[PDB]
Amino acid sequence: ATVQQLEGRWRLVDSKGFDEYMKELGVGIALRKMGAMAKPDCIITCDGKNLTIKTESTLKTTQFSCTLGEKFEETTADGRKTQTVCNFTDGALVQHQEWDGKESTITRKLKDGKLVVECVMNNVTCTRIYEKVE
Ligand SMILES: [Cl-]
Ligand SMILES: [N+]
Repeated sequence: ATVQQLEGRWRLVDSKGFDEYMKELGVGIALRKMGAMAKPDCIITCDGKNLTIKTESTLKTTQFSCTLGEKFEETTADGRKTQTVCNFTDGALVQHQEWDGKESTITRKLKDGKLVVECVMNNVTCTRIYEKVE
């Protein structure tokens, strides 16, 4: 219902589809193996319309900040530089990425006290579930 409801440190507890989604992105084997193996934490913080999402692991550490509704240049973990925009719509944070004629979307929602992250590119989907670290 509100973006602030997504705030906190979250730890990955389940993943489905992520290897296939990275293959759709064209990520090479070194990076795909590290994504299959890392169990990162996701730390979400917000202040009004400003949002930061940090991903932390020994295998993988990255962060971006944005303002809801404002396009910005995002450097992704696999090294794309995308034009991204985040919006909070219908109780989910929606992150839309565009680069080189391609698009992908990541949604983040709270369900049963867990953070549910879904990604899609060209109908190839991933679903990752995180629980709060507290
Ligand atoms: Cl839903
Ligand atoms: N999977």
